[PDB]
Amino acid sequence: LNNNFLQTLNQAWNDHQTAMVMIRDILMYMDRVYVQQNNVENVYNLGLIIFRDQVVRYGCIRDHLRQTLLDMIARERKGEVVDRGAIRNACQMLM
Amino acid sequence: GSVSKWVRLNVGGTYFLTTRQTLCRDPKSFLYRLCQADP
Amino acid sequence: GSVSKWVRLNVGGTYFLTTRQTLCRDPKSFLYRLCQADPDLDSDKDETGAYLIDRDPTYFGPVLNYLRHGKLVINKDLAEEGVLEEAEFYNITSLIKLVKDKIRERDSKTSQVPVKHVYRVLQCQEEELTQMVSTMSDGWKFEQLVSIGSSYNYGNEDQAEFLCVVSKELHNTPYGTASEPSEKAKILQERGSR
Amino acid sequence: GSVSKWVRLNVGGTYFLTTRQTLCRDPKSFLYRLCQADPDLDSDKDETGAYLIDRDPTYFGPVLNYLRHGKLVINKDLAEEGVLEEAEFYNITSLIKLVKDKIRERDSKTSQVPVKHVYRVLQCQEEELTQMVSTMSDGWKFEQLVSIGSSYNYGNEDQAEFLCVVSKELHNTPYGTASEPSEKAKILQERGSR
Repeated sequence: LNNNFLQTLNQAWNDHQTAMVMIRDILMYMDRVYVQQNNVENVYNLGLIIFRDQVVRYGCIRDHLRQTLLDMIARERKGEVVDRGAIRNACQMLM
Repeated sequence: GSVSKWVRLNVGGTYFLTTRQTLCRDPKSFLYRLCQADP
Repeated sequence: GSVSKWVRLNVGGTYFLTTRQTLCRDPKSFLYRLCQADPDLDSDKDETGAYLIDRDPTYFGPVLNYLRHGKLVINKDLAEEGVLEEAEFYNITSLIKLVKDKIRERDSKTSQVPVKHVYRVLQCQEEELTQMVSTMSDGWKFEQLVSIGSSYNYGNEDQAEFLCVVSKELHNTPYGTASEPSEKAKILQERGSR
Repeated sequence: GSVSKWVRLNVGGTYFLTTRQTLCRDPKSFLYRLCQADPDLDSDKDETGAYLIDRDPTYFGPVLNYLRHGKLVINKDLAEEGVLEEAEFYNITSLIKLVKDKIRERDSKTSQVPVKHVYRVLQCQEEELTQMVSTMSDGWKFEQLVSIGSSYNYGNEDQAEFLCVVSKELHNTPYGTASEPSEKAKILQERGSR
């Protein structure tokens, strides 16, 4: 958490996405017939929701991310050189 | 490895030397995964 | 070719290159043991390192298709009995039963009591006759037109003056019958029966 | 090979990789003398040791099934006449007899009277007509409807109004007629005649 927490979250998410694209590639059919006929979620949004509810919606990660992002954007407002790309990454994650 | 532009696929051991683009003609298929180079 | 994770099998003299688990799908089979390591085997092609397995490739085709995806397939040039006996040798009891049912369907559709054909009696008088005759639906075959004797409204006119019996052949075997348990349907059938 | 556990035959230029025992199934076959290594043999592929035989791979298949699993099954695209030709050429007398029997049944069906239609005369009044035509039994075909003149009420409004001739085919000719003796049935038939 002290060592560029946002970048660690970025790497963990990137691993999630690289694995998850493949996982969708394997289970195309269950997405196709079972999900349609049963009116349930597919694999991909399922994995995204589980990432939301098991990492983002977890107290320490949630509040540390929020406070770090608020402080970083305030510093960037003041004109201090901080990693804008990290802010972009976090914003799209939260998007 | 056969994929650079054109795939020399082995469908059941039968050689099919076809184009990756017409393979990608379909929006998404089981062959479509084989169009891109993956390990 | 080599025999490996992907196995090269010589059926009839022709090589099928398939996947180990595809044959390992179900134990009940000749090929289950062949997938396993066998010091019991002696008739294998050492010239190309492939298992020479006796059985025609044509009837082995539908068997391999089943064993890949759990359903048989019958070509219009391939014998249902041939794939049946292919199942017999290779011993997949579920596939044996399925191909037996396929032969049963083929025979029943051609049996002394067919499943096809269904008959209706439309009724029209002369004025509307050619109308419903011409507009009569596709796939249906006209069978007979009869007039009716009349002691009421002499001359060519009556409210039941013509009865047109039509029919069409059916393809009930793939679609399946509509006979299945439904109590309200039984009640309605009884009520309409009397 | 010249001598091996498995044999690489060459029918019409197409290699059949089978086992010695399949060919050695019976000793009245052309293939048995083909399998033996004896004088008067100069027609073979001398580049691999394959016996190059001038016979069609089409009709050799169903015959080879006879020596591979005891039964010959013809393809839907190969005439049973052709397999009879091949069996007679290979002098498989039992196979010749069986294919002759199959051809005899097939020709008894095809030449004339493939089936023997049975005919029934339903008697329906006009009111129920459509329904009992609609509910007319599966496997039966409507053939005719005829009204009847009556002094009860000519034409319409009759309780014997319509005579419906229906029919259905029967597979008893290709299988042969069946009958068994019984004196009680005969005397009852005599009672029914009077």
